[PDB]
Amino acid sequence: IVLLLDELLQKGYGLGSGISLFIATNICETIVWKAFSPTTVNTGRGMEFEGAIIALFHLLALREAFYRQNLPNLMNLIATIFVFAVVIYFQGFRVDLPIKSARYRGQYNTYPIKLFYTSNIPIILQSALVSNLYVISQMLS
RNA sequence: UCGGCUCGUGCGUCGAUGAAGAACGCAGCAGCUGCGAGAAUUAAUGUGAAUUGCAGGACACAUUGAUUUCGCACUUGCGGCCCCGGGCCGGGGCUACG
Repeated sequence: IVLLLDELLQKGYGLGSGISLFIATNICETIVWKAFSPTTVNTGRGMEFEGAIIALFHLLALREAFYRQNLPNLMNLIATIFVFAVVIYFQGFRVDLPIKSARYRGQYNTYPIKLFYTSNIPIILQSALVSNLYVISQMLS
C-alpha cells in the first residue's frame, strides 16, 4: 500500500522525507479536535451528541467553568495559541553575517545563522527517540 | 539630429552680509551632474500619485501628500583677549590694510 507512494511523493514541491506525513497527522489531532465535539456520540455522563462548546440549554444557572478532564477543547486552545505565538517569535532569531562575492563589487548579501541553527526534526527526534526507547525498555522489563 | 552658426528682441541683476575661481567632501548599492557636515538636499508654495537599474516610504485619506577649506604664517604650524562647560581639555565670540 505504501511502497508505491514512497518514491512518487519526493518529486515536485518537496514534501518528502516523511515529514509531510507527520505534519498532516499532527495538525489533524489539533484541527479535527474542534470538529470532534459536534460529531462525538459518546456521552459518559453528560450529553455530547449535540456538542459541548455551546450548551446553554443543557446547563442553563450556566456553569461556563466546567470540568475539563475530557474534551478540554474549551481551555487547551487558550494555552496553545500562546505557544504558537512565542515559538514563531523565537523562530525569526538569527545572526546575520555580512558576505560578498569574491569577484564582484556591489551588492552585499548576508549568511543567516539561525538561532536554532538545526532543523527541529534532528534535535527533537533525538530526544523523542530516547524517551520512547526508555519507555519500551521499562514496559518490557 | 535634444548640436552648432547667424540675425533679431526684451532685460541688463557680482563682491568683506565676503564674489568669480579652486580644493575636499556628500547617495543603500567611478564620471558627468546636483549639492555643503541639515551635503544626490531641509522648510514653504504650487502641483498632484509616483521614483525606478535593483527588494527596501504605513505615502496621517484632515493621501502633509509620493513625485566645509582656500590674528601671524601658509607647515591644517603658532598665538593673544573675553566668556561658557568639564578638570589642562573642549566650545563660542573677537583680533587684516586703507
